[PDB]
Amino acid sequence: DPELRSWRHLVCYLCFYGFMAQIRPGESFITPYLLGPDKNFTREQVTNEITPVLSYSYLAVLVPVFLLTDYLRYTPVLLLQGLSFVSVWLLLLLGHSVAHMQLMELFYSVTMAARIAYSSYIFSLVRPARYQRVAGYSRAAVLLGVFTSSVLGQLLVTVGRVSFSTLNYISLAFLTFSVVLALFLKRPKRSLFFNRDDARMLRELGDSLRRPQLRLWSLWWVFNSAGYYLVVYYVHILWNEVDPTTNSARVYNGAADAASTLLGAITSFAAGFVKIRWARWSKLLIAGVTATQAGLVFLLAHTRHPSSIWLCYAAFVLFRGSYQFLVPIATFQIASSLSKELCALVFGVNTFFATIVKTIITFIVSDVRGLGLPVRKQFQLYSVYFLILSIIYFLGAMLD
Ligand SMILES: Nc1ncnc2c1ncn2[C@@H]1O[C@@H]2CO[P@](=O)(S)O[C@@H]3[C@H](O)[C@@H](CO[P@](=O)(S)O[C@H]2[C@H]1O)O[C@H]3n1cnc2c(N)ncnc21
Ligand SMILES: Nc1ncnc2c1ncn2[C@@H]1O[C@@H]2CO[P@](=O)(S)O[C@@H]3[C@H](O)[C@@H](CO[P@](=O)(S)O[C@H]2[C@H]1O)O[C@H]3n1cnc2c(N)ncnc21
Repeated sequence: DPELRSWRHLVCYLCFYGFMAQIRPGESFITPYLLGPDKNFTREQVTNEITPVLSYSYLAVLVPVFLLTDYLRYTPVLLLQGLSFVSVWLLLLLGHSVAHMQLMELFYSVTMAARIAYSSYIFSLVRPARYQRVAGYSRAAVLLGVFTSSVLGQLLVTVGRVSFSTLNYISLAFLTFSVVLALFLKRPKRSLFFNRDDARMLRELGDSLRRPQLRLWSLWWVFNSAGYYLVVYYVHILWNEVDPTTNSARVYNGAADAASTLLGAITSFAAGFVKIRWARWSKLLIAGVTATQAGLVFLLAHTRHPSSIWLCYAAFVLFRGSYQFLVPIATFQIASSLSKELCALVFGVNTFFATIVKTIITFIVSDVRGLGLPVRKQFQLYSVYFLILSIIYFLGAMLD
C-alpha cells in the first residue's frame, strides 16, 4: 500500500521536519547574548555595525536564493536553510570580534531568504488534490514549531535558569538534528519556474497590474513590511536598553516571541473572516492598523523606565499581532487572480522591493556610514515613518 505509506512515512515527516526546523531556543536570545557579559559587545556596536549587515546581505541573497530554491527543487536550499542556521550558532559560540558577528548576520539573512523554500516545497511535492490537507497539517506544524521554540527557549532561561551560553549549545542540538532531517526529505518531481513537466507571465502581469487591490496591497507589502522588519530586528536591542541588567532570568524575549506568535495565530485566524468581506475598505483598513503600528513603535521609543519593561513586551506582541492581521488580507488581495507562476514572482519582487527600502533606511538611519543613530532615537524615526505611511493611506482612502 503506497497511499497508506505516504501519510505515515512522508506527510508525518513533513510535519515533523516543519516542526523541528523551527526549533531554535536561542533565536529570541541572540541580542541579549551579544549584549551580555558572554560576548561583551557594546550597544553602539550591535545597532550600528552588526544588525545593519542583516539587512544588507538580505538584499544580496534574496534573488540568488529564490532562483536557486526553484532550480534545485527546494531540497538543497532547505538543506542550506538548516546549515546556515548552524553557521549562525557556530559564529555566536566561536566568534568574538565584530567581523565575526557581521558574518553571523550574513548567514542569518540566508535563513530569512530561504524561509520560502520550505513552503514553496510542499506545493511542488504533494498532489493538488491532497494539497490542502497536507499544507494545512504542515503549516500547523511550523506555527507550532515557531511557538514552542520560544517557549522552550523561555523555560530554559526563566524556569530552568540555564545560562545564555549553554542555551545556544541546546540550540545547536536541534539545529544539527534538523540538518540531518533536511537530508532525508523527499525531493519533489517538479518546481514552479525551471523544473516543470510542461512568456505568459509578462502578459498576465499586464492584466493584473491594472487591478485596484493588487496595486494597493503591493505598495503596502513594499513599504509597510519594510518598517515591520526594522522593528523586529531592533526591538531586542531596545529591550536591552530599557533593562540592561544581565541576569538571564528577568529577560522574557522568548515570552514576547511566543505570545506574538500566539497572537499572530489569533488575528491571522480572525483575518480570514474579513478577507473577502472588507476588501472594499482595504485602503482604510491599512490606515487603521498602520496608525496602530505608529503608536506602538512610539510606545517602544517612549518607555525609558526599567520598571516598565513588561509594558514594552506587550507593545511588541500587539505590534506583531497587528501586522499578522493585515498579511492574511494582503496575501489575498495580491494573490486573488494571479497564477502560481505569477504569484511567486509578484511576492518575489515585492520582497525584493521591500529589501530595497530596508537597505535604504538601514544605510540612512542605522548604519555608521550614514547617520548612525542609537536604537532609542532610531525607533522615533520609524514611528514617524509609520505615521507618514499612515496619513498616506488615510488621505488615500478618503479620496474614494
Ligand atoms: N505561502 C508561502 N509562500 C512562501 N513563504 C511562505 C508562505 N507562507 C509563509 N511563508 C514564510 O513563512 C514565514 C512564517 O510564516 P508563518 O509563521 S506560518 O505566518 C506568517 C507570520 O506569522 C507573519 C510574517 O510572515 P513572513 O515575514 S512573510 O514570514 C513567513 C514567510 O517567510 O505573517 C504570517 N503569514 C504570512 N503569510 C501568510 C498567509 N499567507 N496567510 C496567513 N498568515 C501569513
Ligand atoms: N509570506 C509570504 N511571502 C511570499 N509569498 C507569500 C507569503 N505568504 C503568502 N504568499 C503567497 O500567497 C499565495 C496565496 O496565499 P493565500 O491565499 S494568503 O493562502 C495560502 C493558500 O491558500 C495556500 C497555498 O497557496 P501558496 O502556494 S502558499 O501561495 C501563496 C504564496 O505564494 O496556503 C495558504 N497559506 C500560505 N501561508 C499561510 C499561512 N501562513 N497560514 C495559513 N495559510 C497560508
